[PDB]
Amino acid sequence: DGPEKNYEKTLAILQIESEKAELRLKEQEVRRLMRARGDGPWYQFPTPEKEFIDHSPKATPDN
Amino acid sequence: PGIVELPTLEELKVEEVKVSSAVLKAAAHHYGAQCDKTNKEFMLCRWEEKDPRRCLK
Repeated sequence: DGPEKNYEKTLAILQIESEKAELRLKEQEVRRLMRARGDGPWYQFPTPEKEFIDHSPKATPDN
Repeated sequence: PGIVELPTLEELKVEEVKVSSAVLKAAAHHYGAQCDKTNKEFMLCRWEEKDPRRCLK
């Protein structure tokens, strides 16, 4: 087919691989930041459930 | 932290009922029928404001 086919295919491959490398580095940074200070979706460690707390009036008023 | 604010003995002074438990239980039902409104107000303030110092009156 000629040299331009291989040339532009190589350009497309290089663009894909460079984008993948940048995405992997960004993913590493995102994971590190979330694990250090969990405020995104990931690394959300559990917490006791709020809905299982009694709020009805009880025997002792000092609650 | 901050110090705790609690009232003095003059604020806690009242004419206590020097009445035994058998006497109270004998007069229990009529005391619960006649003095009901003040008692229910005190229980409402105690169960709303958990602090006992807000209900001395």
